[PDB]
Amino acid sequence: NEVKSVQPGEVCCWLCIPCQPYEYRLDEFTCADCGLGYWPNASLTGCFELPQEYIRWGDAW
Amino acid sequence: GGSYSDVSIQVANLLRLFQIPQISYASTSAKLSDKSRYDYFARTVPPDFFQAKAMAEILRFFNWTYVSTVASEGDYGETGIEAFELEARARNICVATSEKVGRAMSRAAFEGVVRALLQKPSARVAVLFTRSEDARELLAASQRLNASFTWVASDGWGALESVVAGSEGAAEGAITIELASYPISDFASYFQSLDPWNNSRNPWFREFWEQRFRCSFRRDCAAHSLRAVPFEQESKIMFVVNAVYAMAHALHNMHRALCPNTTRLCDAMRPVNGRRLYKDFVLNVKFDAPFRPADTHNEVRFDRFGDGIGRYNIFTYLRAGRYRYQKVGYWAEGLTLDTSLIPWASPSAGPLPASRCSEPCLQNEVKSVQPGEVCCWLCIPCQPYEYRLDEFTCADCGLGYWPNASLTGCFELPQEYIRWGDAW
Ligand SMILES: *[C@@H]1O[C@H](CO)[C@@H](O)[C@H](O)[C@H]1NC(C)=O
Ligand SMILES: N[C@@H](CCC(=O)O)C(=O)O
Repeated sequence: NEVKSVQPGEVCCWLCIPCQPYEYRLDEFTCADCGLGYWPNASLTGCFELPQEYIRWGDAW
Repeated sequence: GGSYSDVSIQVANLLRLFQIPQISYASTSAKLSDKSRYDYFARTVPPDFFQAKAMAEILRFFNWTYVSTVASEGDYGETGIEAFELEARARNICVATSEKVGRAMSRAAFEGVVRALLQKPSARVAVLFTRSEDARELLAASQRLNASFTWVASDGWGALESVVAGSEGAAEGAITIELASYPISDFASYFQSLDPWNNSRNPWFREFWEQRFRCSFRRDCAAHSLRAVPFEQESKIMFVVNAVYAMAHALHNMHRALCPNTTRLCDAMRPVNGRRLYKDFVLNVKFDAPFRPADTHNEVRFDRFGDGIGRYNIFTYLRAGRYRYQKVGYWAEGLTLDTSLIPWASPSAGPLPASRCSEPCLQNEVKSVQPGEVCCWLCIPCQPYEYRLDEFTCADCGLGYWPNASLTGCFELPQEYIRWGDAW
């Protein structure tokens, strides 16, 4: 879930930066956000549509 | 003898076996100062230990902290670049890339060296510590590929017109270093009177005449003369004369010590020994430098390592529409230079050329460097409720507090209530 931002002057060394919960990691160095109503896949490379929620009969309310 | 440091070192290794003294006039490598190995060598020029200081201080003056270096393979270039890298670290200057030039390099190799410099576009300043031919070829390669750098060169480039012939566009604006010297006036009238018909003792003069005036003795060579064309004296004429006079004075003092009653050679001096002349007489000479201008006080002498004194002049290359070299300052235990003479350093020309790894951080951001990185950094923004305490610290403003516009202080938030005028 983290992305790499390389420090200039040292290829080996890098900075790990965590991504927001709703963003997904498209490439090694950057992560993009899924669209509204979509949530990042467990791979953090895609988007799975969010289920539509409503009140149900079996709820305690 | 000895103009290139490599030649001087190779010759010195052989001469120490037979105890023959040697005085150089243009070799400035630092390796020759080790008297455990070269125990019969002296020179009238300073070592390259001070040229690195002068170059590094020139870079510091202009705030150029990311730089690339190019060196020539051999003793001179390698030792000079090592000294410069040591001196540069001391001043928080970092080297983006390092290149080397071999003894046999083709044009494609020079173009590859030029392309390798362009990989790091942040470092726009190239530091050359190289021989003259390598500098000429590198300038030609840069002209071919339409590349632009700011050159800082050592005395190998010096102030030769041959290096920048036909590559004026690429060489414009460069800064070079030369040994401090003056021109002697008898040599000008001596040289300008020479012609191949009377200067028969020099076997190499006719070839030079043909190359210079573009003629062939086999005829049309007698129309030309060296007086009609202008004469530009080379920089290190003074040092050759000084070396010859130093050797003459050493022999004169030795003769005065060993043959007191005669002016002709005596039997004691017949093989002129050789360990004695260097250990006693060569290193103890002191006299007025000949043919010097009357105001000056230059003297000829050697220190414990048989070296000279370190003073340098600094030049820039500019366009007047002819091109010319212009002196802008000097270095003798400290840099002095006039920025009015440099064109790109003048006001109304524009911003100064820049060479740095990282642009400064913003007002609200903080620098983050891996431990021990003095040149490069990363900007990390502070939290909205935190104020920049110093470079690497974002300090929490406090509860009920907001950071100041300066982001270096805190002010209390106004309270809220249900005012008499609300819709509620
Ligand atoms: C170099 O930077 C220092 C500090 O900002 C500044 O005082 C000086 O004027 C600068 N020199 C040049 C020539 O840019
Ligand atoms: N000092 C240079 C020689 C350059 C010159 O001849 O002026 C060297 O050690 O190679």
